[PDB]
Amino acid sequence: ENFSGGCVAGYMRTPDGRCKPTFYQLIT
Repeated sequence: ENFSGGCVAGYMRTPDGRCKPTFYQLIT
């Protein structure tokens, strides 16, 4: 909702409220 990125730089947010790294988002 809050478009600050998601979590960390390179970290998106999951529907759990936790963070996921977008590294495998670019490779997969």
